[PDB]
This record gives sequence, structure tokens and C-alpha cells, in this order.
Amino acid sequence: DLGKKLLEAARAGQDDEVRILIANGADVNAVDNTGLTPLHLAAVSGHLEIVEVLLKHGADVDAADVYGFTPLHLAAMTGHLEIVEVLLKYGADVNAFDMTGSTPLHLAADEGHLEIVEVLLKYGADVNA
Amino acid sequence: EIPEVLVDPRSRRRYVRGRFLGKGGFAKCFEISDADTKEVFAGKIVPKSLLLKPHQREKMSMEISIHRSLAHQHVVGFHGFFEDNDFVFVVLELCRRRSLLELHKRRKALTEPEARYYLRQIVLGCQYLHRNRVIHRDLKLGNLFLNEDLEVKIGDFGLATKVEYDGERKKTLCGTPNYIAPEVLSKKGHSFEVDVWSIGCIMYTLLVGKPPFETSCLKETYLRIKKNEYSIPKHINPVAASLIQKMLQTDPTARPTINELLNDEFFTSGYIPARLPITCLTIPP
Repeated sequence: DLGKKLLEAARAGQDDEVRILIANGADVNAVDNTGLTPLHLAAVSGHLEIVEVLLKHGADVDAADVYGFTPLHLAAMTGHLEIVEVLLKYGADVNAFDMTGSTPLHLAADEGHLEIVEVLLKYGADVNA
Repeated sequence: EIPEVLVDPRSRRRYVRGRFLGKGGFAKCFEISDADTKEVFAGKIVPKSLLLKPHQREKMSMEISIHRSLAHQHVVGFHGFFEDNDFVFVVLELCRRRSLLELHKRRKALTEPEARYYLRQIVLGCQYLHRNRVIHRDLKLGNLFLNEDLEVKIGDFGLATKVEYDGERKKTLCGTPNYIAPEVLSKKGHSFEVDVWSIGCIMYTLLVGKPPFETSCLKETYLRIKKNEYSIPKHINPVAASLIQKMLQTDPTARPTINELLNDEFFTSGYIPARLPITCLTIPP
């Protein structure tokens, strides 16, 4: 359940619990039944401290779920700017394609998250990707 | 053993096999690309080794015959079929956003406007099926597909049947539906009303976050189905709660028809969003 616990702790945004689970040897790359990892769940939920914790402990920055969303896709679509930056600093593929062939910039543009679009562009997002 | 290129000898179109999308029963699905047009489809690939006779072979044939006759905004598009000596290839509309199953696994209970939004489309697609004398007979989250605009397309006609004459009572199915309607359990036969039952179960699942009858043992489940034993939690709104009840009745003739369903207060009033954000695949709007 160490993988499962971490998934839930990362979703819930419970920062101390996450550190304790990782120190316990919890798999930072655990996946749930639609391919979501702790990093996905922290990103989509806006839990910035947790994203950084996961990445520092070697979480797969470019892990894709059942839709082909990377944590960057999920942060970009929900408008969590600080997380988009973090993920980028840890080598998230700015032009990662989901199963529609959409990059995080497509997804952010569609949701009206223009500051994200702007940051993604600065980090070298290709509009014609 | 699957060919990397799919050649249709009838149409002259050829398709390059791409991304694996998933298996389901006897078939694997891949994205396939028209080599000329560059259009992408769902290629459903069935090995003949598994089309080794009865309920499986003509469940392939009946399914193809039914599906190919259909064309509607809320039904998976049928683009064609062909075969070689080893496989049967079915070319379908690619729905890139998976199905309501994946949504349900992530979200559990939806907000009511989302449910209304999906359910109207499901009902409209099913209305079109009924008007063309097709009973789907296996409506479930996993065959209610979503395209890039989060529009619902009904697929998987493997259990479907054509009402050939008026008042016909179907007695047999080519497999086991996900939601067994109580009349399927009985000896009295079934008709169009089974699809209304399954839409009831779906509506309950979308609003409540869990299925209406399913328990840990199949005997107890079927018994509750037979006895109409289920419970709608109190946080469900009265209009929606009342429509679930209309659909989930033992007597098939007591349920609304598909058109009466479409015309329910639940659909003609209440909020339907112009757009669901893509975030709705993962977190509540």
C-alpha cells in the first residue's frame, strides 16, 4: 500500500505525510488505475511543495497517464504557474504530446491560462509542435 | 502476428498501424493512418483464430452488420471493414478521449451539470438507435466514448440486436450484459426498455459514484435487481433522483420510452454547460 498511500497523500496535499512515505521507501513512481503518479496528482491539484519533493527524490517528470497527460499537461491546464516552472526546471518536456497530439501550451491556451502560455513559450514551447 | 500495414482490397485504401489503444474481448485497437489522406482512425483488429465459431463469430458479423448501418453525432462512426486470412479489420471513428469509464475511475461522482451534459448525449444517441430499431443491450461506461470535444459516441455493438417486427420479444443474447435488466433475468423476454434500464444504472453511477445494485457476490446482486432493491442517497437532487426511479423499475412498461426520457424535466431544465474544461477528466469543475 506504500505506493497507494503516497498517491493519496500527494492528492490530498498532505506535505508531511509525503516526506514520511518517501523516507519509508514509498515508490515515487507509483501509478493508479488510470496511470496517474503522485507527481500528476500533486501537479493537477496545485500542491507546489509536494511536486518539488517528488522531483528531488527522482520522480519521473515525463510520466504519461491513460490520456497521455504528463504532470506538465495537468499543471498547465489547471493554471498552476509555479508548478509549471518547477516541472520545467526539472527537465519536463515542454512539447510533450498527449494522445490528441496536444502539448501543454495547446491545453493551457484552450483553458485561457495565458500566463502559462507565456512561460511555456519562454521555456521554448513550439506553437507549431 | 498483426500486419504493420492494413490493406483494404475493396476500397483500395491502406492504413499504417500505430499506437496501441487497448484490448477488449477478442480485439486489440490501434490508431491507424490512411497512407494517402493522413487521416487517423481506430483500427479494431480481431484474429480469426478467436472467431472460432458460434456466439463469437456472428457476434462479429452481427455487430458489423448493425454498426455499419448507423450514422449519428452520438454513435461511433463506422468507416469500413475488411479481412485477410488471419484477421478481421474494422475501421472506426477515433475517439481520442477514452470513455466514461476512465472518467469515472478518476472522478467517481460527477457534478450534476456534467452528468446532465453526458446523459443528454447518451439519450440522443440511443433515441436514434431505437428509431432505427436497434437495441444496444450493453450500454456501460466503457463503451460510451469521448472525442476531443468531450462529445459522447456510443460504440461496441457486439451485443446489439435489430427488432425485425413490431412487438418482437428478444429471448437470447450473444453474451452477458454489464447491467442485467430484471427482464433479462426473467423468462418473459426483452425489448427496447433494456437500454433505458442501463441508462438508469449509468445515471445513478455518474451521480452517486458507485453502481446501483452491484455487491461482492453475484447471487445477492441479481436478487436485488429482481427485487428492485437500491437506494438513492439524499444529496441527490429531487428531479434527478425521481428520473433514476422512473428508469429503475422492474416492469419494463413502467419506464419512460427513450423519447419520454429525453423530454424529462432533468434535461429540459437544470444547467447544461456550453463547454466542459479538459480538467474535468481529472478534477471537479
